[PDB]
Formats: sequence, structure tokens, C-alpha cells
Amino acid sequence: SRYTHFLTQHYDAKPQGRDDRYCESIMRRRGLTSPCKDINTFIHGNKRSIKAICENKNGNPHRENLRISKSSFQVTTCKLHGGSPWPPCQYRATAGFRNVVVACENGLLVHLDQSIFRR
Repeated sequence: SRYTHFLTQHYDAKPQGRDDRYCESIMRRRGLTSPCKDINTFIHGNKRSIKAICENKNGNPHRENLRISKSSFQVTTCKLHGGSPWPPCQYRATAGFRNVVVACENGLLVHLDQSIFRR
């Protein structure tokens, strides 16, 4: 369910927009808003492509425990705007197309290394 949590946090297949509002919305939509996940990147494109980050197919092992996708993934990094951890969770969306560091557990994305989307 971390995969689910991952999808929920980091997967937005076909994001419409990927602007702030998208972040704010997807962040809300994803329960990522209490508190506002200070930064929450939603990988777009096929789930499979992200899923694949977990295989040394679309995944390079990365840092410790992490996998950095080989493929780049249209990824919208909702950076919480405002210090406030709390709703309204205003998000700078940062539509970023860049492989995604994830932490694949059992071939399942279980983690998006958000660090890579802090700037």
C-alpha cells in the first residue's frame, strides 16, 4: 500500500495542467494536504513507466534503497507555498520532466525521492 501511497502521492497519470492549482488540487485530491506535503511530486505518464523504475529496466539503483528511473517522467512537484504545513495547501507546481528517484519495494514504487524535486 506504499505503492498505493506512492501512486497516490506521486502518481498522477494524466495530470491536467500541473500548475499550482493542479498541485493544490492533486495534493488535496491525494490527501497530501494535511499537513500540506511541503513538496509532493506527481509523476505522470504511464503508471507502468513509473512502476518500471522498480526494475533495472526503467530503474537504476540510486542512493541507498532508492531507484532513479531511467526514463524521465513528466512530474509535477507541488511545492507547498507558504511555510504553513496546513491547508489551504497552496502549491507551486513545478512540472518537471526528469527521471524520478523512487524507492521500489517488491518492485513497487513505495517512495518518491522528493529531494530531487526540491528545486
